[PDB]
Amino acid sequence: EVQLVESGGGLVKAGGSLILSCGVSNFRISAHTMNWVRRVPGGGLEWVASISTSSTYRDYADAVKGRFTVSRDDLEDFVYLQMHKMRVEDTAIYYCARKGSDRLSDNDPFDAWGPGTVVTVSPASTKGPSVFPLAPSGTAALGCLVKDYFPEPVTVSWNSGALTSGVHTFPAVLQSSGLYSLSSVVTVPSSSLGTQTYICNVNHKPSNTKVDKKVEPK
Amino acid sequence: EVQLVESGGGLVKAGGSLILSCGVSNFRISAHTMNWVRRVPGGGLEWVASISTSSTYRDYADAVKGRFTVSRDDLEDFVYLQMHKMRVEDTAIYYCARKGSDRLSDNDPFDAWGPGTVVTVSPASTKGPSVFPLAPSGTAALGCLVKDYFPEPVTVSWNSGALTSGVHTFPAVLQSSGLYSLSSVVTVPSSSLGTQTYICNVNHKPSNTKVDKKVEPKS
Amino acid sequence: DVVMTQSPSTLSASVGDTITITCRASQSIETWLAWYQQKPGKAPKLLIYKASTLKTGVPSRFSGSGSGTEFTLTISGLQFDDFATYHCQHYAGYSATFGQGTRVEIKRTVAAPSVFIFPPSDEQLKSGTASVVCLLNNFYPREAKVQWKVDNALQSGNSQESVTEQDSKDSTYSLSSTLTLSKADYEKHKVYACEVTHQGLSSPVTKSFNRGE
Amino acid sequence: VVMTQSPSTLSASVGDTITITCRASQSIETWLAWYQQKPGKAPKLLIYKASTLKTGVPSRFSGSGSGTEFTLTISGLQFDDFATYHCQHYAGYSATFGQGTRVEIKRTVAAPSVFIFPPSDEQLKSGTASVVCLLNNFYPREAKVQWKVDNALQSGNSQESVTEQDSKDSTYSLSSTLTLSKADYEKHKVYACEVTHQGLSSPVTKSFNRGE
Repeated sequence: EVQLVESGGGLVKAGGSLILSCGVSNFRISAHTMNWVRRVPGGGLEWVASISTSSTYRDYADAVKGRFTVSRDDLEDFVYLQMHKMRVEDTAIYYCARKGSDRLSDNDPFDAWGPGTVVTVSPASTKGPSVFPLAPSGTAALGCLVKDYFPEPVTVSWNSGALTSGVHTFPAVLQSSGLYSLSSVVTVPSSSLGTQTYICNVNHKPSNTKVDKKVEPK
Repeated sequence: EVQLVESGGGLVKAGGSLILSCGVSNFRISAHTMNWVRRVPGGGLEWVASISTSSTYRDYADAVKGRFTVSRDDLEDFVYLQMHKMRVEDTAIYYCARKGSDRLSDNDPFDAWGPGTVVTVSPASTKGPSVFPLAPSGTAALGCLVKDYFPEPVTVSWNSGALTSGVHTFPAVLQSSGLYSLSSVVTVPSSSLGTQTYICNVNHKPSNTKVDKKVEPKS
Repeated sequence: DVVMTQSPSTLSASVGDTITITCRASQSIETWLAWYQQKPGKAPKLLIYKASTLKTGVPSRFSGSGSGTEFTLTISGLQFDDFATYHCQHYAGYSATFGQGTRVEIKRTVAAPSVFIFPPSDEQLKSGTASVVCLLNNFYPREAKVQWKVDNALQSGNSQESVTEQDSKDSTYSLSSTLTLSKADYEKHKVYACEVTHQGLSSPVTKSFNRGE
Repeated sequence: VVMTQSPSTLSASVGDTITITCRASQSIETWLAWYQQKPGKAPKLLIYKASTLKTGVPSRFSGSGSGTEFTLTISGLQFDDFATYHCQHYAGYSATFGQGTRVEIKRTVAAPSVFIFPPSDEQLKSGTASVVCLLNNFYPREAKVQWKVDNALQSGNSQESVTEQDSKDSTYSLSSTLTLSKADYEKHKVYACEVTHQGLSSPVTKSFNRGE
């Protein structure tokens, strides 16, 4: 009837951070060494970390040394695993597992396991934006919609920096898809829509992306 | 300079769980009450939780009591906030803040703050699947592609359960978008593709969605 | 139990002014009150604690007073760097309660928004998504309401808004509202409209287009 | 310390007595444990300190060995015993596992029946193209599926899913789905999946031309 339950699993992008927790049922963790283990795709198990009683020792596998941190909370019976600078090979099912008391044995197996939580690290840490026109139709307004990019920021200029009066570039918004979106607009003389060409120059440094988009009447 | 830094923010769906942590630079947390505060849309600040020294008491705002947990790790100087059964109104910038500690004052303000981490709770806790046909083109194969649903599971039957021989419904796969997808296939006599109609019945209980899709040869 | 209310919610002023913001508590809190400054995207900074004690390093033009249930922050000689949000906070042994915040902005004349609507581009539509954009340009003050109507049906849950900071030249704001639909949902309707209300407008302003322009 | 399990996959029948071997690259005395794991479930400890049976574990499981050589023995395989088994060397500060041994139900070799499905026009119109390749009723489970688009090998844009052993005929089935945007889909003509399996004398290719 001894139970463990992990929480905090989800999708992360390469280089990101994620924190897992583990709660327990029908025992107190204080007398037990607590551990994190992962099953990778392919079926093999991999020991990740251990923390002894009273946190006298914290031990990590080499592949996570310096990136992961384990903590314990004996008063409310919780274990934590911080994962930073995550890599694709961190993708796995993560379980928390209890060992016997390290005050009573120098070598114990993992005798109770939680059901696991899935952690997926996507290989793409960056994604370039799609640029669409906001076409005009005394004073007219036009612009560029910069959609579906990661991470921040994106810089927008107009006519290679020659046009700056009346330009508004809005703060990015985070969409439910996990990607960012913004708009940049400019107001211009309505008579100039035939003579002047208007080009928005979008730069996304994290993905080394540069897009020039011509905004004309349709 | 005394510094705090939050980690663990990101995107979660309503009802899900997310855990934040806070590390520090140039001081030890053990002598300080530590706090979590959030800035909501509209610009106001909102106290979330506090944990006293030696964890003698853990205090929570009413809107989060029973859903959030705060923990401290004085030996390596970390603070944690577990958030469960999260709601849209949990969307905010979350900061960890130190309460002052003086041998000269028993009650101090929040004198050091982290830069904050963004937490976004999307409104949709469930999403129904889109169902597309896999057209059959001695023994032929046909099926249904059940794409873009959340969460698990989806049930698939064929011809309201009358057809079960040779049916394989595959384990769901998690796509890079965060949504699940699967396929269900069946092999049938090739001569029956003209006479018999084949219908896949897809049930997604979490969103109360039911779809019946007819699978015919294409031309 | 303690509720804190700041007055006013928004304060318009000019450089050089002396301004006051008050914080009122629903019950006596002695002098356990602090004031914080916060600029967009940054962490709060403590200015004043125990109602009147100035934190070391904070300029002398900031001062605080009051007790019991009534407290006052005073800025004597407003400078540009001082335009920001200010928060009052009652702090106790285990918990803390804040005010709703007071945004201090640069004073100018009221300006109604200029409204524009943008249909989705054919490229994005072909890719399978339709973003319809509504722009409210150069308005003051910042509070405005935007609603979407599709074939005269009021929309909810499918739009997102973004707002700029005060313009460096004319001190106005601008706001964008983006309505996102699938290509099929987009193409099963004709009239797309954005409706705007602002204190500078006597009646709501609607801008619309018909799909297929 | 490196742990090596033999074999990687063990095909057996109900009632058999089977052995799985675990070798340590250096002596680990008797600090060795065995675990059972079924798909989608948590591992269960069976045996620790090489030979001590955990309370509640059926007596048909036994373990032996020392130094660098260890053996798990199941005497009287039952259906419930078909699963993956892991050996683990455990110390105070570090631990390491073998690669795992999957125990499956033995049957004759069966080559897959291969089918390819182009995306439906509805999904294509919505802006995405899912191309599906099906491998039906094969044994053993090891198979390789590759995607070729205009004879160019694809990578990173497909996902696979595999069933458990069928209760009736003990075979497997596998699906591979290649996902592209509508724009990427429509700039190519020939879409093919190539399948390699022990039951096939040569790789099998199923293909179609986009739009026909």
